[PDB]
Amino acid sequence: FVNQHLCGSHLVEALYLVCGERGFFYTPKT
Amino acid sequence: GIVEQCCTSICSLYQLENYCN
Repeated sequence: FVNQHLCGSHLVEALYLVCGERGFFYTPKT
Repeated sequence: GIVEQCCTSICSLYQLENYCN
């Protein structure tokens, strides 16, 4: 848990840096 | 999958790790 302004840009660059684009979710289907 | 997004619950990075690890 952090105290920053993390609203998408970083949760995206971070989840992707940790997963390596292996079966995760958040692929905005509109 | 799991929840959390933007800083709605516990805005964590360790929680983003849960996605693959």
